[PDB]
Amino acid sequence: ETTALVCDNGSGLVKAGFAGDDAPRAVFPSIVGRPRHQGVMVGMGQKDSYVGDEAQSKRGILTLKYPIEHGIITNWDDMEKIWHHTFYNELRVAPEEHPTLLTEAPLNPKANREKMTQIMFETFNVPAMYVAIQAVLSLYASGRTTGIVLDSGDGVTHNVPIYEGYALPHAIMRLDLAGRDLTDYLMKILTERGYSFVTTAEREIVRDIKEKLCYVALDFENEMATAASSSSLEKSYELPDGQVITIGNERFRCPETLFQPSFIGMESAGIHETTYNSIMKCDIDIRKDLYANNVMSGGTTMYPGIADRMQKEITALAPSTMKIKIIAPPERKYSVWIGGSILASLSTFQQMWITKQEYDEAGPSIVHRKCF
Amino acid sequence: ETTALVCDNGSGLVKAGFAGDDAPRAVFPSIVGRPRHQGVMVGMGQKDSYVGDEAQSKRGILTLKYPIEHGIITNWDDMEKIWHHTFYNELRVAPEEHPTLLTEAPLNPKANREKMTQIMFETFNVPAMYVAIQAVLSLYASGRTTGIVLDSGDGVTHNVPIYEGYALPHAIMRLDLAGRDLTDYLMKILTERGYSFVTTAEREIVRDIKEKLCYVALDFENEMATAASSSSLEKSYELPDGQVITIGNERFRCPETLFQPSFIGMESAGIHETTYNSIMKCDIDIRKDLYANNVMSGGTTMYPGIADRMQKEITALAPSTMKIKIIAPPERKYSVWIGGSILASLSTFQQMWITKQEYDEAGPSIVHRKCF
Amino acid sequence: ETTALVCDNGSGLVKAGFAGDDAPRAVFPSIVGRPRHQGVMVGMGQKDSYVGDEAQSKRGILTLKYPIEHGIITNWDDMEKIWHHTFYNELRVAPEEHPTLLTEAPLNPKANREKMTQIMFETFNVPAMYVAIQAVLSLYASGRTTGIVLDSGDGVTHNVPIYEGYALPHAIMRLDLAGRDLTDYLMKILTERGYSFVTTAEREIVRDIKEKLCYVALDFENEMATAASSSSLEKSYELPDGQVITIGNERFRCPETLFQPSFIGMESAGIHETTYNSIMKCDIDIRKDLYANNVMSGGTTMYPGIADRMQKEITALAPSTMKIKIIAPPERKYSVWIGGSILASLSTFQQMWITKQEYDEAGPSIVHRKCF
Amino acid sequence: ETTALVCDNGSGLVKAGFAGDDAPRAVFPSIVGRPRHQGVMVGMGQKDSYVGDEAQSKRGILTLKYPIEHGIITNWDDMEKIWHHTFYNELRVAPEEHPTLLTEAPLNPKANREKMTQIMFETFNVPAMYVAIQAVLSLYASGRTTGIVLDSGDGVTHNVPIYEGYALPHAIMRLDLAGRDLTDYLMKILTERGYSFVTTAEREIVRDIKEKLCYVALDFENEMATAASSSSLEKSYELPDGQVITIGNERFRCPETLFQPSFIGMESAGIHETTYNSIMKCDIDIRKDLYANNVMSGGTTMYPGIADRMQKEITALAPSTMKIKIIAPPERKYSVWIGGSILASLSTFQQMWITKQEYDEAGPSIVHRKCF
Ligand SMILES: Nc1ncnc2c1ncn2[C@@H]1O[C@H](COP(=O)(O)OP(=O)(O)O)[C@@H](O)[C@H]1O
Ligand SMILES: Nc1ncnc2c1ncn2[C@@H]1O[C@H](COP(=O)(O)OP(=O)(O)O)[C@@H](O)[C@H]1O
Ligand SMILES: Nc1ncnc2c1ncn2[C@@H]1O[C@H](COP(=O)(O)OP(=O)(O)O)[C@@H](O)[C@H]1O
Ligand SMILES: Nc1ncnc2c1ncn2[C@@H]1O[C@H](COP(=O)(O)OP(=O)(O)O)[C@@H](O)[C@H]1O
Ligand SMILES: [Mg+2]
Ligand SMILES: [Mg+2]
Ligand SMILES: [Mg+2]
Ligand SMILES: [Mg+2]
Repeated sequence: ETTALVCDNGSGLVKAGFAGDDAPRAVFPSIVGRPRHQGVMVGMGQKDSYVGDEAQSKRGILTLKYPIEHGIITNWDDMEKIWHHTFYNELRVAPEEHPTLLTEAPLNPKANREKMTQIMFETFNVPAMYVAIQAVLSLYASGRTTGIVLDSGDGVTHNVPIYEGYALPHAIMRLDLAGRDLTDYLMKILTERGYSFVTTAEREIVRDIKEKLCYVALDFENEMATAASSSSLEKSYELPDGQVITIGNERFRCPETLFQPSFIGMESAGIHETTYNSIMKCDIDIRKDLYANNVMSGGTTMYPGIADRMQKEITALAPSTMKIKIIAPPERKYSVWIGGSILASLSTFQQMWITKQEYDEAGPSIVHRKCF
Repeated sequence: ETTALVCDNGSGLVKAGFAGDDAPRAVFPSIVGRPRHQGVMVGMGQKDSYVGDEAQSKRGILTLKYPIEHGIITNWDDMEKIWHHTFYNELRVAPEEHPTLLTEAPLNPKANREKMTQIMFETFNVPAMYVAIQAVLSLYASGRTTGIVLDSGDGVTHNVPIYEGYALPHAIMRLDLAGRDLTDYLMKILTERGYSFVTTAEREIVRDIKEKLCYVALDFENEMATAASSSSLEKSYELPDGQVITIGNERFRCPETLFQPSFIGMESAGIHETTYNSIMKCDIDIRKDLYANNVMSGGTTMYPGIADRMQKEITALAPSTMKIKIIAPPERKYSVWIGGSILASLSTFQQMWITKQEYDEAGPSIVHRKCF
Repeated sequence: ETTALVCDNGSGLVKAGFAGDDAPRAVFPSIVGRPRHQGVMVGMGQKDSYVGDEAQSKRGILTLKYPIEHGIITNWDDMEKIWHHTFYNELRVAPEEHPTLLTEAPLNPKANREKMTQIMFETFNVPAMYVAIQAVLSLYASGRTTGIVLDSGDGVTHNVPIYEGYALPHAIMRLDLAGRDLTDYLMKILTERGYSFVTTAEREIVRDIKEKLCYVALDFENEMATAASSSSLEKSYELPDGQVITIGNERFRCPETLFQPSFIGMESAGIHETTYNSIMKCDIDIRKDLYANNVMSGGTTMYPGIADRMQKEITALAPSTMKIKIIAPPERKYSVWIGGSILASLSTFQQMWITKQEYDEAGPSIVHRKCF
Repeated sequence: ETTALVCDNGSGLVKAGFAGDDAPRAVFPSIVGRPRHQGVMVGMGQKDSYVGDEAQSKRGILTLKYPIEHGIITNWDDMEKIWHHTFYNELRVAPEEHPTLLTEAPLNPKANREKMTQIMFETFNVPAMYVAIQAVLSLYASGRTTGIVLDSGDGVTHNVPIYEGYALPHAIMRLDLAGRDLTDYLMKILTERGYSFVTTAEREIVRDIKEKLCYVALDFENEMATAASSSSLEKSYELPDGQVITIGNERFRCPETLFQPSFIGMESAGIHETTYNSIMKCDIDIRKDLYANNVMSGGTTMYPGIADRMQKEITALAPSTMKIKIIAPPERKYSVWIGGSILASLSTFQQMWITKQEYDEAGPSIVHRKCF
């Protein structure tokens, strides 16, 4: 025990590394896949469940299912499997090798974090462990102490404002529109072209289309009228079976959902009015220093041209005299793990762990009160 | 010990300097601010209480509270904090570097001054110290020996008459209507426009509006009828979050309170009948030399057009044959500290100090009888 | 014209009746709902906006929005719609059938009342009309002339002291914490159990949970420790889709906000220190007769066990020698309309109306000065 | 032009009639058959392609092929042939005799509907035409305005929820398991008895077996164990060549696919979890009124004992306190045409047509936006 594990259990992509490094060493999708055909060969009981990286290569014969959705762990036997695969088969370190720094989204059920802690203590027997907040670590990665964080991951999208050290918990805005909800919308708007992706394996193909051809239109209606000259926008993607598909205005109608949540039948406001409505609930004096630091995090905020549309639509709401400046790091996809590597390597933090003794003698309610 | 400290502990703005200078070197608001949110960053026990100048810049996340109100020190742990911040972090001189000349309003409780003295002796260990009267120092600054002093500060407003050297203590008129009481009235008459300032941070924004847009109408009803042509008076102020507000006849209804104390539900007379009623209690011969010298002091008497309204409404009461002349220096805001720099640099005064020895051997009742 | 209309436009629930009756005849929630889906049937332009009672039954496909919030009318086209629905479709009387007695909260913008009057005169053409004060009518319903009124409605909560006939306007304490602000807090503390109500329709379900399962703990910390024996308190509510939910210590953490306004991130004092601080600003002699009559009004003051907690926490502040007695009528929910039925049926009042002639020839500024 | 044509182009059975009638007049299978032998007689070029009813009687020497599959028109020269056979040889009315009301399944490619419209305008020259939705017409036939529609036809099976007028498009669940997919499964499970139907003509014999001997077992495993007493279930069908066959537990293993889509190697859920999962995506308030109206449509939902199994397996999922009631009309096979005869005879609809002028001057994109 000299270094510590930093294991960000994303909603769709598990990242894990060592406290002190500059980038995680174990980045693999958080899937659990079961085989659904008979298996006539002699490999009958041969790996009745694949996890992570293999469950993506052999995904032709597998029903893939995520153990996490919308930040809430819904399948505990698959999450123990994914963890046990991270510690042993990917990081190749014992659990009691180091303390652990897990991460979870804000405003989650009180039972999810307690069950995380119980598993990590009574099944892997970690010496110590601490559960950070995905939106406070995203500032550490940027070396700031003030700003509003839009940490739109893959299962959840949340705004968290933080003045110079002090978080304002009464203004945290959560919203359950994220990357998976855009993949499922791209699966639907693609039928109108003729392509029908239905299975759970085809889902991981539309995810790949989304990550490669989809951009966010700076203005929606102008680009939608530009798609009438139906050649200056269409791109072609090559499926795994050699077939080709051509998507046109589906390139910006998939990520426009984040600004038009009524597309997928949600009565909520875009990520430009859950950031502005969150700044208009902070006290009037810190309102000027939050406009100038909208740090962005999470994978889904990697769409080409999302920082500019945010910066253009917030400035259309905020008073016209002061500065809007979206701070989009180039590595923001890992911006939550990087922060976790920083906070776990600070000397000021080497106290806040929750050790096995302190857990057993204080009950499972000890893990909530460590800073909210 | 060659120079002496002159530390005027105002009711809302602490001023402090060196005996002999021409203007104080340490002018900072007398606030103590506590943080009220959690503070998720590693700065947990990072400055659990801000004082003075910082507690004004970071006032977004702070509950600000004044340790003094109406001249009476109501929170002794905050006043020691503000003093200790004046001596060390602002003047950068040791306490036992010099004697001190404190100041306090007339007719205060007998315990307030005694506790001031006890703190200064047993906690900062000043060599000597003396407590002047805010209304006798305001004449020194003007180089006079006769006149009536209307020292309307921020916590209290008091008239004190003084003939050629001899104060008349039986005519000192105190009144608890001051700058804070006008700020709280501007916070109320502003709702009727729609703007709602409720917090303790917004209080320091309505104070800023008051100090910039508020004037005193020479005649009230005429100006109130002029505000019917609802363009020739309205001004626009820009809040810290870029929003703008437009105040009209609220510009002269906030400081009219001093002449109409029934606005804030007080049964007392304006500052034009607590000066006149104080001259009509002085003996009939000195009554002519007090009309001609109404020196004015204190911050709140900086409203544009207050000297003229005083000079116009007293002359409507006093007998019609003799002169009314309001003497309003251009620097009267510091007129109490300037005087304190004079009286502490006189050779005739270098005796009246109360030294540590003279204090211990005479008890805490030695500090009242040094000239009232 | 023999009887008169009494139409209390609450902040969340419109009540309307006839002057002289014993209880209002038209009590319906003040909502305006728009449809948000396409509407494929032949009912295309079929009721493009529902109001009041229908907009509550069909609230599955509707975005519901209140035209009033915090007593200030923010959407004038919806308020005309709700009025026009009260007069014609609910009371079934013409507007010029009778004069009207509207009601509004104290310390509102000067434009809200003027626009109310302009609408009622130039769009419904009422013969006469008068705007009372929600806290002076709540005494008429009780047959008193002395007492302090805590009229905590659904948009605003205000204390108003009244000695024998004479109101003390310099002590009226307003506070913007009310029923809607508690519903939005119950929407937040319920996520920690797992239930996520996000829409505007689910808001009217958490309102129903609040009105049925929420009580006010006589002592907070004792009950919060009693909720550790996590069976003796939990209740079960059945949602409209047959699902069941179980709320435990959320039953008294929702209405505790009124005594702990820092829960929802407000820097103000509970309704036990905005009543006490309002009595300590009335003159020392009437201070004894206001302690003995804390009449309570408004809907939100119907929580089981709120009168006892008020009576127990004020008595912990007021001097220990005299009587505290909270007067909580059993019908206080309508206590403001009942009073309006009394004052509009008095012979002494049949003068104070503002008739169309008196309005046009005196301008829209005639409606403020009728008793404040 | 006084009446209008209502031509439901099913996926396997074309129905066509007149707007206003009570039942279609032209119900014929939508097949196109080519001869595949030489034809030695003098009838060389004698009807080189048979359509509809003849292509079923002479199906011994014909290769039969459907021009539609899974709702998508895949062979446009055969679909023009089938239409031209409906208008002229079966209805015996000119195309420009009346406007037309076509029908198509939800979530189809955007090109299929546009090509339908282009053909009907530029090749038959209909005066007007409109394309309804197979699941909104199935309610008109029942005289409802609220309910969920399970319109399992012959090429596609889709659930569509509709509250009182307003469809919820974000919850429409499509699934490509239908009657043809059950015929092809009965062609496979029949080999295990010895009977081998391979041709395209034998397909229309296994379809006939399916329509006559197949029922849906109320409970699967119990009936499958009852088929061990291998006499109480077996039925005997007589092929067209006098041979007889005896099918036993193949009677309920063919339609069980709709509840066990993994039989034909599909990773999807039965029609009891694409209805329940569609109600659990509608808003929580309309969830109670959709449980009580599961109107059923389409041919394949005519299996003896399917309404009871649906009503028994949904009630095992939905909360146990409220009502499940499958509304299965006795004529539901035509329930989509009946509705089309109603909507085309309403006065409220006589506007929504798309006339030739309105088409040419607005382009082929005018036909999508007429209500989705
Ligand atoms: N380059 C990209 N462009 C657009 N979307 C992306 C890109 N990379 C990842 N995504 C989306 O973001 C998700 C990954 O986000 P991530 O931050 O890993 O989520 P989590 O917070 O669960 O870790 C993926 O599911 C994918 O849908
Ligand atoms: N230029 C100005 N115009 C109007 N009011 C002012 C102005 N400057 C200060 N004030 C008011 O006067 C107060 C400062 O008065 P000051 O003399 O410092 O009080 P003290 O006697 O406590 O030192 C401030 O609180 C402010 O409300
Ligand atoms: N029995 C009850 N228990 C608790 N809260 C209630 C109860 N009845 C109503 N409320 C709350 O009070 C509000 C109604 O108060 P009301 O006096 O009608 O407001 P207004 O002053 O706008 O008329 C509702 O919004 C509801 O939240
Ligand atoms: N009585 C029946 N029992 C079982 N299946 C039937 C019955 N009648 C028809 N079918 C099946 O339903 C199909 C006809 O359904 P239909 O509603 O005509 O489809 P479409 O939606 O294309 O019109 C046929 O292909 C047949 O397989
Ligand atoms: Mg993340
Ligand atoms: Mg002063
Ligand atoms: Mg009310
Ligand atoms: Mg059909």
